[PDB]
Amino acid sequence: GIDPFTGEAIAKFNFNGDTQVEMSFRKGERITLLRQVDENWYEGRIPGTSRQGIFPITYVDVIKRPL
Repeated sequence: GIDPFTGEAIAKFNFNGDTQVEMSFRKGERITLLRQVDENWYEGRIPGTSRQGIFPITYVDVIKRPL
């Protein structure tokens, strides 16, 4: 995201979020990484949209980690 403390990732694969906290996306989307919340999950959002939530790290190519 524009805040340099946030990170950036590109989705490698489609991700369907099954629960209300998850954020679905398709392969190729750019995602702002807000925080790595455990060994397998990020919290993130897609700027320009209201889309926000958690997703698994295995679905994205992390370009820049949050600070």
